[PDB]
Amino acid sequence: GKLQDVVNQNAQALNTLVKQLSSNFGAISSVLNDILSRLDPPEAEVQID
Amino acid sequence: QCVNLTTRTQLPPAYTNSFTRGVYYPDKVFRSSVLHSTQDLFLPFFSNVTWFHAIHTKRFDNPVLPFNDGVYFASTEKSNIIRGWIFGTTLDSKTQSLLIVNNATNVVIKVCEFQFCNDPFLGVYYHKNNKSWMESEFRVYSSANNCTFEYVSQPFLMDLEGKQNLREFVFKNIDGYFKIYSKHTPGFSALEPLVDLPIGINITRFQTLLALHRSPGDSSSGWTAGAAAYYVGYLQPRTFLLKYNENGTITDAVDCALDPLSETKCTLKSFTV
Amino acid sequence: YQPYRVVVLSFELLHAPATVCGPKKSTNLVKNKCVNFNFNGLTGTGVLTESNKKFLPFQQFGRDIADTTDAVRDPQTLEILDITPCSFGGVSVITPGTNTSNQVAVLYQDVNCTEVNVFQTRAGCLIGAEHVNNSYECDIPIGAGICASYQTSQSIIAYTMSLG
Amino acid sequence: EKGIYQTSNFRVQPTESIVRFPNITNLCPFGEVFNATRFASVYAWNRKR
Ligand SMILES: *[C@@H]1O[C@H](CO)[C@@H](O)[C@H](O)[C@H]1NC(C)=O
Ligand SMILES: *[C@@H]1O[C@H](CO)[C@@H](O)[C@H](O)[C@H]1NC(C)=O
Ligand SMILES: *[C@@H]1O[C@H](CO)[C@@H](O)[C@H](O)[C@H]1NC(C)=O
Ligand SMILES: *[C@@H]1O[C@H](CO)[C@@H](O)[C@H](O)[C@H]1NC(C)=O
Ligand SMILES: *[C@@H]1O[C@H](CO)[C@@H](O)[C@H](O)[C@H]1NC(C)=O
Ligand SMILES: *[C@@H]1O[C@H](CO)[C@@H](O)[C@H](O)[C@H]1NC(C)=O
Ligand SMILES: *[C@@H]1O[C@H](CO)[C@@H](O)[C@H](O)[C@H]1NC(C)=O
Repeated sequence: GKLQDVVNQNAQALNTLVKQLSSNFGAISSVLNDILSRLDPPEAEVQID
Repeated sequence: QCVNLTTRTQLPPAYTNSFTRGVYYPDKVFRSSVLHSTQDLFLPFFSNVTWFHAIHTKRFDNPVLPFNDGVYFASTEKSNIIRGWIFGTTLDSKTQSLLIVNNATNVVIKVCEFQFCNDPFLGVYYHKNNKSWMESEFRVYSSANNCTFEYVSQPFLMDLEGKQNLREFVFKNIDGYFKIYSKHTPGFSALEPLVDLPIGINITRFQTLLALHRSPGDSSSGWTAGAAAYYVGYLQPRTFLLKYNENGTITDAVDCALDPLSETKCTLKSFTV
Repeated sequence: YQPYRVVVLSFELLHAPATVCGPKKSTNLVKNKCVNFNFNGLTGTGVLTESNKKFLPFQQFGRDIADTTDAVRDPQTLEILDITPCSFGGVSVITPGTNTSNQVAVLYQDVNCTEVNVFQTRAGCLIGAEHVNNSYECDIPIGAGICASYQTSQSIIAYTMSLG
Repeated sequence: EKGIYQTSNFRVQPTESIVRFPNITNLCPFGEVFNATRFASVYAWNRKR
């Protein structure tokens, strides 16, 4: 179990980082490509940041 | 024209436990040997669904049950008594309403204004000269001015005979889409989607249609109920934890808010604790 | 006074879902190349390969544990196509000291570099570094028991590590 | 100095953009609004949806 925890804690922290890419973070869309295709570039910079 | 049915005997409907039944596929995503937690309008496990018995006592029931957020439907039918359902808000030719009729030829779908009668029913007449059943009574509505959506499937034939199979259905009304989740089995059962029906109407109440057997009186009393039994369930917004196999089919499900044992299963993303 | 056949048409946008868009057609199918795949409801960049998956007839999308699209059906033909991401990796320059020589070896990490002497390793592949059968002591690590050095009119060689 | 140093990042550009869509069958009967055997008059004009 000592060696099982090192593999488990490294893999679960990696899957958390992938799961953060699907978060909106207060924006309209979590995916980046739908922000550009639906919002105008002069005011898209607020939604990107 | 519309006709009322007399000689009805009142009886309280029974309630039957649902032993981990009524789950479906929530999306189109194929998943191989993973455990996915979904949040959708699902039937709760061990819920008290409503059992309606249609046996000849002369019991024949088809009331206007409400459609809150999604209705689970089941039928242990061996003689094709259950045909279709009414869907609409008020059913008085003032609101835009849906109709599903699976009669003897096609699965015909109309979605337009119908003056629904007090007792919507599908009556079939029996000819004793050649021992055959032919549908002759269609008293669902009165008239329709204009109709938006109309669907007619491929023609077929039915036996239409009362014999001396579990048809399972789940209906949902999300973002103007009508979705039917169904499978045919002779427990656990995952329902595959069959028909996507993008109409865009609002439905508040529903009412099923039964094919009563007619042969000993006038049009309001000369009939028999036959053998029929269908269950009605109600979906609730609760989360699950599905178990996809190596070939994509759901083989098990866990209700998160049922017992504290499964609260540990949902927070650990595993079926064994 | 000659009669004409006049047909008028009108378009609207109600709260009902749409019916006709173009239907805007499509293009041909390209496999085994890094392309920008487009479909009914997904966009992305990846390479399409033939798969042997067991998709359900009602299932079109395919996701892994990390919710990344792995296999989607092409909508016309009943066929399964895998999506692996287009190959990427860091660029590492393996060099000796500048007072010794200016020759360099480029290590393209985590890529089969037939797409970009060439010697394929488990850490990628080496460009400009030759492979020798004999084993020497490691001075410049690369990975997976492979180390580069500057020995023998002189060139960068790659070998297996001598443990002692 | 002697050693291995990471300088840049390698990625492959996409060669071409491929767009897919399902088949164009199950079409509405649009061939009857232009190739009908007879057109009605202006006082009894056909109302087709
Ligand atoms: C059936 O009964 C209802 C009960 O109010 C009545 O309104 C209706 O006129 C009756 N007759 C029909 C539907 O032919
Ligand atoms: C079944 O219903 C459709 C439409 O309501 C109708 O055209 C057809 O004639 C019906 N079948 C029979 C046997 O009456
Ligand atoms: C593969 O899919 C079939 C459905 O056709 C299913 O019966 C079978 O159990 C699946 N294989 C495994 C190992 O579950
Ligand atoms: C798509 O439709 C055309 C008819 O225009 C047909 O010839 C073709 O076989 C169809 N493609 C598939 C994959 O069924
Ligand atoms: C790289 O591609 C070649 C195809 O020429 C193949 O034979 C080889 O196995 C590939 N290497 C790896 C590590 O997949
Ligand atoms: C290394 O040995 C292999 C045989 O094992 C041979 O094919 C190859 O040419 C040798 N390489 C050099 C650089 O001598
Ligand atoms: C009408 O029919 C003719 C011959 O059948 C055909 O060539 C033409 O494309 C059709 N449509 C129109 C809009 O003329």
